Amino acid sequence: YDIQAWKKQCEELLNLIFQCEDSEPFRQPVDLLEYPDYRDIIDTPMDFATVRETLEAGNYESPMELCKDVRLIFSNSKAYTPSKRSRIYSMSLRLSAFFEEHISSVLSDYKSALRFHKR
Ligand SMILES: COc1cc(Br)ccc1CO
Repeated sequence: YDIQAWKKQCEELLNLIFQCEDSEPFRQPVDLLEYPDYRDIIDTPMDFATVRETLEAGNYESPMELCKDVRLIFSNSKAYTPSKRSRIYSMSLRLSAFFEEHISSVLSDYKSALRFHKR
């Protein structure tokens, strides 16, 4: 029932994500010189370095907020892809499956800890 445990669990999951080859297109903001129309489609850019920095700055109050930003990385890739068969989008789908598989217990434990705190 540790209300704070999610933070280190998210730091470790982000470390695993950065070790994965599939995260390379998502480690830093999308390069606007390479993709000049990016901001015509994507309203809110997001990347894993921004997520990690927000977490380390103490600017996430819960793992749900972190999860919303990571999911935004994936929805931006889906929205920007010209094809569902594109390389970068395909990498995003595998990374999303890995992220969802690992964030589930982090969210469950945090929500359970909060419920115990308010019992
Ligand atoms: C299952 O192995 C994966 C896959 C992805 Br994508 C991201 C990280 C890991 C962990 O090394």
